Amino acid sequence: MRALRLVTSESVTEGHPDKLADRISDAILDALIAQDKKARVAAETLVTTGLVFVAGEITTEGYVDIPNLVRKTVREVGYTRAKYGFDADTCAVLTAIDEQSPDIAGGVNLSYEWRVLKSTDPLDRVGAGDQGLMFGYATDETPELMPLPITLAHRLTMRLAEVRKTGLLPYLRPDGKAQVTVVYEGDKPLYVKTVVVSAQHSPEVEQEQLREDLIREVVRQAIPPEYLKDGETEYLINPSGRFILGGPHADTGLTGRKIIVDTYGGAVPHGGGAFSGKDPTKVDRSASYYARYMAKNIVAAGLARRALVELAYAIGKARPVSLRVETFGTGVLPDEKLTEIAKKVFDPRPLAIIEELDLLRPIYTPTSAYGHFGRPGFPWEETDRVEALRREAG
Amino acid sequence: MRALRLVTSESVTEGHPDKLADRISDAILDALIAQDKKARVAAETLVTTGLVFVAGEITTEGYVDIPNLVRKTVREVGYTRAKYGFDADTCAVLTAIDEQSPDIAGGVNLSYEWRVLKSTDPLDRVGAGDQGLMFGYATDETPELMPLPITLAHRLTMRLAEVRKTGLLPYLRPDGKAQVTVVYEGDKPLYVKTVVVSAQHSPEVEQEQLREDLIREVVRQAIPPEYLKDGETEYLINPSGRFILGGPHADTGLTGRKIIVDTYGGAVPHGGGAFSGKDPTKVDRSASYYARYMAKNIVAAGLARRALVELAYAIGKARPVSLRVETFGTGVLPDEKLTEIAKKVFDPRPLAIIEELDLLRPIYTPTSAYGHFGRPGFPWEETDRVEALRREAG
Amino acid sequence: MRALRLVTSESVTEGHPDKLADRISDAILDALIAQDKKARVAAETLVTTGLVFVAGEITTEGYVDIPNLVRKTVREVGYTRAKYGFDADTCAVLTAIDEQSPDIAGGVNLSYEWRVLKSTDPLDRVGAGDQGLMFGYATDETPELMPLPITLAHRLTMRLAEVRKTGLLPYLRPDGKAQVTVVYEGDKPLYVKTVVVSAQHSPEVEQEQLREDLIREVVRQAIPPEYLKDGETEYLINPSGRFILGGPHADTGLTGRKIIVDTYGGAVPHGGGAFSGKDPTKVDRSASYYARYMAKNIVAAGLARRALVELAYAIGKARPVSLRVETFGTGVLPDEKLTEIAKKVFDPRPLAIIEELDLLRPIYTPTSAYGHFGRPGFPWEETDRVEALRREAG
Amino acid sequence: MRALRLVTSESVTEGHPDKLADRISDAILDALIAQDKKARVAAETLVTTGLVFVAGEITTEGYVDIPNLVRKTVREVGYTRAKYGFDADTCAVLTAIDEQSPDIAGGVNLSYEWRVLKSTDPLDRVGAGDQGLMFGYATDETPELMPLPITLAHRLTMRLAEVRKTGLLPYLRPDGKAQVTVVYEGDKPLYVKTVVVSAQHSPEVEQEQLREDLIREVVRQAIPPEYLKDGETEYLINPSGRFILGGPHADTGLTGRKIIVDTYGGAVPHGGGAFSGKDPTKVDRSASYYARYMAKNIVAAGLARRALVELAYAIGKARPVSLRVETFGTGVLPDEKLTEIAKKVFDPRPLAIIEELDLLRPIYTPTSAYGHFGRPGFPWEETDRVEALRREAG
Repeated sequence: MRALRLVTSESVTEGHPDKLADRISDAILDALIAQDKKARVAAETLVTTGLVFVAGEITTEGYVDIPNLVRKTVREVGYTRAKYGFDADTCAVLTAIDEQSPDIAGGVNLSYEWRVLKSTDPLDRVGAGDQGLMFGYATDETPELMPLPITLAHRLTMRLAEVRKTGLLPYLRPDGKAQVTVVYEGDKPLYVKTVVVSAQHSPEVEQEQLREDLIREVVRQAIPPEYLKDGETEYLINPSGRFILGGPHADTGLTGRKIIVDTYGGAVPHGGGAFSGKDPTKVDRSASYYARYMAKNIVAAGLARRALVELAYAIGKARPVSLRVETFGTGVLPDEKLTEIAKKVFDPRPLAIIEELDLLRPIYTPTSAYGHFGRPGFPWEETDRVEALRREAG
Repeated sequence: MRALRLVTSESVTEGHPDKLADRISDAILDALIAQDKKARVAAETLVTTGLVFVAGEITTEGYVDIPNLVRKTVREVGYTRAKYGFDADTCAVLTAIDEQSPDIAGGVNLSYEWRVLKSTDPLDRVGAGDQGLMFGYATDETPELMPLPITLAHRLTMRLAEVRKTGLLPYLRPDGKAQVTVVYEGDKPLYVKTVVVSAQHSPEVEQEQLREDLIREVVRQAIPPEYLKDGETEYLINPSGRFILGGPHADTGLTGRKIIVDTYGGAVPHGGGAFSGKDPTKVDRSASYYARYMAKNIVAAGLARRALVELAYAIGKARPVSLRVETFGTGVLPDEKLTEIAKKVFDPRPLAIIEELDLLRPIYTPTSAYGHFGRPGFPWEETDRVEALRREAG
Repeated sequence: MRALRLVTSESVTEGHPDKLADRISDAILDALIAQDKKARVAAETLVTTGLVFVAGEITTEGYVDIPNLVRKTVREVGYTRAKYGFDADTCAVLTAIDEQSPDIAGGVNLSYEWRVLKSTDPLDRVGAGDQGLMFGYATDETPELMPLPITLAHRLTMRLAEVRKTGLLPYLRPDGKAQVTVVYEGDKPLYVKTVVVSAQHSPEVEQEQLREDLIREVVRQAIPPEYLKDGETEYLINPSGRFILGGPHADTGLTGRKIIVDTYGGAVPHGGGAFSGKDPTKVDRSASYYARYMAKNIVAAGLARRALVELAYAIGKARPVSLRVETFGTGVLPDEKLTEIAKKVFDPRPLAIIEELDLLRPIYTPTSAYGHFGRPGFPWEETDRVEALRREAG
Repeated sequence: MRALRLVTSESVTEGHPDKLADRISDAILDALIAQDKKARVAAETLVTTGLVFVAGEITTEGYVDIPNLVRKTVREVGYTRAKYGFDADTCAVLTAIDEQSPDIAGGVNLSYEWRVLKSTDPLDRVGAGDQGLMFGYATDETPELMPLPITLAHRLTMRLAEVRKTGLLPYLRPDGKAQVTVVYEGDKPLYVKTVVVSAQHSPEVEQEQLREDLIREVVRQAIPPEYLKDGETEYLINPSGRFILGGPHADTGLTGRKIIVDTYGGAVPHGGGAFSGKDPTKVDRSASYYARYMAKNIVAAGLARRALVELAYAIGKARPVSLRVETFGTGVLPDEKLTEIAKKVFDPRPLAIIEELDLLRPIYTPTSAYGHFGRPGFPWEETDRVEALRREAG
């Protein structure tokens, strides 16, 4: 129980090509929802040398100027000069989007329980567009109720971005990676064994001002003091040689290729779905959000120390084929009872999720980097079902 | 031990736009490696209406005709007529690939333990190209030593492909999905609560002939009769209405958007890496394969009923930052002992992995669908270190 | 003069890939200016296997959904099934347009005579966007006041299109070409020495039924019996073997690669400008139309049998650097007097042209095939300046 | 014959996006012909912001790396920096080439006179791939036997390129235009009325140093002093305001959109065909070259002062449907006699042309700018048929 295990998780900055594609997809989604709140979006972004390629499907009654939005989006993460390896003013923007206003195409189609079963229930009205598997997780290791490794990695990359943006370390460029290996004595994290920060930078800086500055201004700020131990914690700063060129020129970036960074950083299983570029009617996003919501409410209410909520949807069906609650020996009550408690407290049907979390708003661009979970100001991070859960449990 | 839990997993056929992208990427990899086995590949495929768009990076002394290869590849999976929604003969094939002759670029750069630590060890020479987190899994629930739900799902989609290909059900078209919800009594699978198959077909056929044909020719054959139980198991065939148009026309397909389908179907955590389009020097692929190799060998050797092997790599480093073996109370020995045994039996450095499995061969197209694991004839599915493990165990 | 000359001219149908690109480009222009009358468009279309690629520059406060417009446009010229080699439903549509409101960008900046000379004349305010040389032609050999060879070619391809569209020859497909070689009495045509018609067709029909059908339903209708001479006029029908596959699949199509077909078919010099995809502020288009307008009016007023009008523009300048009129010995008056008469009757400044012909209307899609000149219902084909020219002449 | 007329012609520099597309196309053609001399090439290039798009069809089995070749080609023309808006290193290169080896597809198919007529003549064996109309021109106004205005225009843009490339005027950027209006006293050019140079430049230089530098180093070097008259010749330098922003970023460039600049600058009719990206079996190129060859030989032989040679081809036919020679009252013999003399001296069949001019060599890149005609060292500029013509004439 006191045994020692090494647990590793990682994050990338907003300037990473994969994350840049995610941000582009979600920026598109946000603009569309800003003009039309029932807009249906599946936007995929490919990012590569000299090029942004946006493809996918859109159903809306608004119009967004996509190329300008894309260039705007590329500018926000910092690719504004050619020397950085990518430049919003001079790169090509390619569009292959099937855009339909809902008069053409159709409205969202009828669920199985409406069409084959003949249900009059209005919350049954929207079925899952696709087959899906979703996992939500919460644990009291951290104040945000998140696993610590992904939390620390996210803080590292987030801070790495902010020291660049505020001008404190102006030699920094957008691309970046951070990795954290934490020592766990059973379920309790003790300290960080290894921190790795890879930061894109101008050749003006040399490795030792780079290392000292990143350790002092990024690592020690981003990682709580208790977990950093001098002489035992190993700090690796750009261990791969120098990192002058980064972003799209170096590598091809795609929407939905950072789904573990997006979620729990390898602490728990994942269902395979990607978040960005998808409107809330895609259960891949909304049901995962709802799963995080359920798990976080369950843990915050004191019914568990660790909770994993699994949702699964059959295509065309509003109601989940499976709902499960897992407490790895941490539950106040048996897991099955916790499961039924959850079934009565929560409503995992798509329309119900959308209404309960108020998902039809342009709120998704900030999720595009640094994780969808563990951050304040998101609907699925509000623990407002605590007392309902506590009363149902007793 | 007595309580009942629902476990859901799913698969897609080779005709799925995501999986089609995967197959294109791996076909490119196979073709390149056939002519040059020191070839370095990161090929990403976007698939959409009328278009295959291939981007990424390629180092070779070989030449592969990408459009001809793409069209051949689209043909194999069955998209040969416009009516199916995609057609190998008439679609556009776009290329944006940075192709490297090793004359330009360089050889792979020196690892951290070579450059910074001063290792003369040749197995230390190649470092992880990128930071990574990898999970390998095995369990004795099934003969393939894989979790049952993903196994059943894979068998469903695989066979759904084969009845189409043999002409047995000649109205079938390439796209398809299968989902399985299995009832678990704790650790033991009992029976399938729900089977869902969505199959693409010509509209000449209607759903009750479809239901009868798919239930008898796909479900009861692909799933062993013990897990099919009369009166309790529900069969859903095309619950989403009908499936006439499928593949790229309906949806955009991207490389590496089926990573859970590729692996364990949600039984265990995932590290986020995609397999297809990447040569074995990318640890995201080769180390995941190797982790599977270790776990499968450990379980097959009788040291555990279930084994999870975790590998993690720091960028530029040959040696893993974490290596862990977890048996969920199933180990013959304590997990630390099993870990030490694993470290003595296995060598998880990148060069060592490539050499131990001889991964530099054109063997990767068949991995593109129906799972990278649980299938015979792949180097990482060979349990040939069983007796070494048994000797180390005692 | 009694000596015999061979004069050849040719045309293509609306289904030719070059002409398809022209039509796509002009359709975009029409849709944009329909919404905004000062919208600035330079739209270039590339057409190839499975792909329509739209690039160029757009300046507007309107929105046009390019992919649906492209698909509708492709449907109109007849590419509706894969069998034809191109299909509106299944092809890829790519967009790489710099689209700007004048929100950034600007209205056209001030002309040279406004900025450097200080002209207060509002018709002087818009200068030529580019350096240019323009030719307009008219001749009384045909009723449309056009050179006969190009006229007969246009009539041929137009009729081939018409027998295809009405169902008279239902095996015909969109692509087609026609060539005419005429025997000349120095200057006036006697008869057609050779007619060549290449028509795309289903492989069900064969060449002697194709030959009879095309000669009787296309050639003899489109060419007046006066010019067809038994025993001397040679009919070549598909001399290249069968024409099953056509359009974008056989050949790559680009905007502005049929400029001689667009104009006079080689009777007179050309300045190099393309028409399609350009709004009327591009003098390459508007000044050429206007040149045709002047020449046609000059011939219709009886001042000449043949008239060639030369315009030349310096970049940034509203007023043409040269205006010249040529009657190849056919003028009632000396060529200089015709020139000064024209200078008094006509105003070839860009804004002046636009207002005089009312060019800011969605009138350009029908111009994309079968010639910009020689057809009724176009502003520049209106002979409403006849009486003014006649009074100036006397 | 004695009247005074203004004759205007124009040119663009190699950095003009249209001309850059031409150069890329021909660079592709040249590399292919270097590896395979029977290579069949139809390469079309689109050039725009952040993008070079190469499409078309190639039948060869040598191999050329298109992106590398494209970037080299963009570099030589001077686009090496982001501030120019376009850069060989950072732009995306897209390929949609219907590549083929002649094992698949076929060898060139049989000409009409082989397949339908039964000719054993080997020079009849290759027919025209498409219908075509070609014009060749020569006149003794200049030593090169070219019309003077386009000659001067070409010399201007060429010199504007060289003063930039060599560093003489280091503030210059690649894009540029030149126009010349020449005073003709009937047949004889007398002097240049107007020269307009529009040159792309950095904003550090302003208009009066630009004007003096271009007039002194470009205009006066490029135009012989005989045609320049101080006090009557007007020099306009960048009359359209500043020209800081240029190239592909300002305007979209396409292959074959400068065909009049390529040829005779508006002196004579044109057939509509484009040259660049096409191998010698395309009569659009080879027959135009051969027509220039014939005309130049006729003029150089003293048979005429000015000669216009028209060729026309029916699709699938080796032998021209029309051949015409016109001397505008300048012929020693009547134009007819000149025409048949031309028919016996020359052989305008495609294969004969290819052999007579030795066209199967990588010689086409230099033609991509500054005119295909009037330049030394080109096969079609060689006057080696003079004495044969003189003897046939007597």
